Amino acid sequence: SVLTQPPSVSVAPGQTARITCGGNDIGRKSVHWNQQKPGQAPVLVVCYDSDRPSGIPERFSGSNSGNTATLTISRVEAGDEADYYCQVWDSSSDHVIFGGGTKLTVLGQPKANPTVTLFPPSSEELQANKATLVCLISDFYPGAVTVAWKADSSPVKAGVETTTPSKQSNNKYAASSYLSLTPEQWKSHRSYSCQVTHEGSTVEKTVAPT
Amino acid sequence: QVQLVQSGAEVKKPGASVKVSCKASGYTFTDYHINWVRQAPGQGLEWMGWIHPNSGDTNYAQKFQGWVTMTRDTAISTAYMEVNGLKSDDTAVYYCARAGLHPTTTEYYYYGMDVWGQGTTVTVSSASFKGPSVFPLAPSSKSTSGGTAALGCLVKDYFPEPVTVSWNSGALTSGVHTFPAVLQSSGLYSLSSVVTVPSSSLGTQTYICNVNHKPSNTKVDKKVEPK
Repeated sequence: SVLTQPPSVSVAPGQTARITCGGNDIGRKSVHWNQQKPGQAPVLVVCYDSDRPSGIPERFSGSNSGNTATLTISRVEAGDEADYYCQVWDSSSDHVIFGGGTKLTVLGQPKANPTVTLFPPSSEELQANKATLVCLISDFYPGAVTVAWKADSSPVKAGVETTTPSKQSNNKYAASSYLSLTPEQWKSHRSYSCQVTHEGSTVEKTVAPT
Repeated sequence: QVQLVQSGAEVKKPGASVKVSCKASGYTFTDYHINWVRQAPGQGLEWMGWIHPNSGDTNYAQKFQGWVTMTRDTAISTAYMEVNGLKSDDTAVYYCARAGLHPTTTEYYYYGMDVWGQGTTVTVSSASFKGPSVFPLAPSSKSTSGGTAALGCLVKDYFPEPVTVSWNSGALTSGVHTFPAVLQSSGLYSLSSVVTVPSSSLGTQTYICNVNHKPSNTKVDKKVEPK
């Protein structure tokens, strides 16, 4: 049994956000909804499909029928930006199941495209029998980004480490991604590329040995 | 009020075991299930199981049965989660949660979670206290405005946080961008700091990043040349 949630929803303040939780015969189950902010533990915002817990604004409303449960947040405020999880009990497996989670983005400023800076491994690091590619991403909004690395036109997922976006002094976001290689890996390929995808657009930079 | 008080952050080496606690207050401990949920960094919530403090009955999730153990001590209103054979992919925040959402029908006889603990961070790593290696990020102008260049310093594989970086002993602050550290599978941290400077100045002016890692008593003043 699996609950399907859209990975992300974006709205402007004052608009209404709708987060779906797809599951077979989920209308027969009682759905609870959790809100989690960064530096928050999960908090109940909807219980029993549509009931409103204590202290939760009436803007938070849920519904459930058929194969879809929906969390509806009216008059969205900036404080509503969070990850939302639907939860269900699957009696056939005796498992509590969470949805994959939906990140609700509240758009508080116009979109800003990322600036990507890619550094090759230094000669000094190679002499230490290591090689690190540094991909620096800055000046983007919203603060959600996905990084992919390639080599000679081929995906690379081993050795990739990416930070989550963090706010800059100018209130845009920044992030960084590192690719750890051996000296031979770096020296054997044409080139490596850092591919940064943001809001349906991608910026790719490429470096090559010597 | 109803609260669950969880134990503090843990740093474990691979292969070890860890036992985190969840103490109830503001309600009767034996009245509700305690559920356990873990969340790897940047991932979603992952249900591990529940225990009923009254009977001690357990319900282990498929993914966690056999290598975790849920227990409880009703005398001190505390539940425990023990994770064995720790691996790097066991790095997560481990939550406990009270099952205060009683069922409304005997059709769907399930007690759902209402109040959550604040979580216990467990980081599994071969990491010890370690000073960083500092490497130069030689100047390039491919992603900066016209007539300017970006150069930097890679501060690699240190533990624990923090590392502070200045430039030319504080004389250089304008156009400095120090990115927050990444935490890697090794459990070691790495960060980068870049400064955007005039291209003409590369022959005239010396650029030094001043790296300070107090927890290991390491300082490096790395000069960054155009190469």
